[PDB]
Amino acid sequence: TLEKFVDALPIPDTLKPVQQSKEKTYYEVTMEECTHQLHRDLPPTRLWGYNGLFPGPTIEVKRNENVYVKWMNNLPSTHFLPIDHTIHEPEVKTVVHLHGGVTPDDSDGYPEAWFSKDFEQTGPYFKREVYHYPNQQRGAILWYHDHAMALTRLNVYAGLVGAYIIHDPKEKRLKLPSDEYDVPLLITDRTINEDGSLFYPSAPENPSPSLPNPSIVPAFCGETILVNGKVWPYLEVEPRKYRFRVINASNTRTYNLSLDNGGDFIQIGSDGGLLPRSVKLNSFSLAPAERYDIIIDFTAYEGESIILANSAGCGGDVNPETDANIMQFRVTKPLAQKDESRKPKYLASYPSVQHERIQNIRTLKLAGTQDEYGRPVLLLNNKRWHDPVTETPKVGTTEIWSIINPTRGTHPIHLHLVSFRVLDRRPFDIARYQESGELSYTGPAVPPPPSEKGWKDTIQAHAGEVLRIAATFGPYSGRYVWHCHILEHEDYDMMRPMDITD
Ligand SMILES: [Cu+2]
Repeated sequence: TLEKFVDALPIPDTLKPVQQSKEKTYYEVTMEECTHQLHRDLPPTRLWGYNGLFPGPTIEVKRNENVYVKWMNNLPSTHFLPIDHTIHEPEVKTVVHLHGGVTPDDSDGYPEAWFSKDFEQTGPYFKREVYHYPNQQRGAILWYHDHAMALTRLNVYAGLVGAYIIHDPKEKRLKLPSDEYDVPLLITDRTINEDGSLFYPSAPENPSPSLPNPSIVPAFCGETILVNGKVWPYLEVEPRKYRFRVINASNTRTYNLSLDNGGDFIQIGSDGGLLPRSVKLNSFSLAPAERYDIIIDFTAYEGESIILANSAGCGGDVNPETDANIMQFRVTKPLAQKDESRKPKYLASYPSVQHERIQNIRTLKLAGTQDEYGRPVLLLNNKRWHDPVTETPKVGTTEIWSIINPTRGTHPIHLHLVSFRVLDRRPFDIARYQESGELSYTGPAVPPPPSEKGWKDTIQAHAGEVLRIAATFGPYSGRYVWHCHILEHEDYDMMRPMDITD
């Protein structure tokens, strides 16, 4: 296996606007096939990258900054990963979703608003080439990635992911670590062939001859872990406080992170922004598309090498020599200045200060069926993506969504547009629910832990539990989506339209 910790962690450069004035900032980002070396001992890997970079450039904006991004497809007309034509026109379709963005619907990256190279062909919901992000929302770590219908798992795996940070100047007074000391960590698992090329399965193992070829698989677990486009990298840090924006940009894999010197993380933020109170943690779970905004204090660890370790399995127990490792910090960089940063306990208002009336309660089941080839098709409420819309909240109203998961694993559920509150999780009798549809609880409700007392947009719905969240659907109306963020599930067919009506 590749030798761990021999390449430095790349820090993606911050994108510079093509045009900028007090009234508007305009960016251009072009999707290109490109080659980059992913590890010291591999030949360069062919990838698809935003501005030909993997990951894409980090975009940084202010709260309320009037931003435009023209996302362009300059990719080849043929894909390089295995396309399964039986699950759903040009072969290569792309569209960019700013994950976490409070965004007008035609700029949200709807799966059917895709475009081919140079916008030659566009999907039925395409309206515009240049996307608009008003950023009228809390400071937070967002990220952007491909969202095209039936191809998201392939386009994202090819390398189409990047970070986007909204800075709210009202938070500057908190003195959180900043600038060179505020570093995004985009984690992506991959399997790489000897010749350096990416490997993505063209079918399940044990391929019944009843399967199409290629065939979609229900989950992808990569053999190697990359951070910011390098396999098991190291980062040299100064012995002081750093802020890390940790993003899970993997197709399926969930991580459970810790530090091998027993140090703590101080969580300061979740998907939707700063938590009301900082939270000291020895470990945390991070499923696909979730973000943790954390401080690590290396002050007392000068000279040490500390591994950011992983204990979550993917298709099996973790292997101590490979996927149990994410990256290595080396506390060997001399201090450039006094550490004037802080790790305050009091960070922001509690979401619970809000007292919205509950307009509606929706009950949603995570289910599925089996196709003519014997494969599982995962479905939200047993509806297909193409079935008539059923999730139709009224603009400005607040709803409780009750997500029932009778399946064997966790599904990370993402709602577009909004961030929401976690109310509680409660275990139920699976067999009974499956036989009769009756929901019978086997224990009391459990309120969220501190890490989930703030705002979330992608939320783990564990097996054998009902998860309740509360969301206010606004400020925009229109057609969005909600879906599982295991990409292999999303593309077949665990995604539904969401109409916020006026
Ligand atoms: Cu799922």
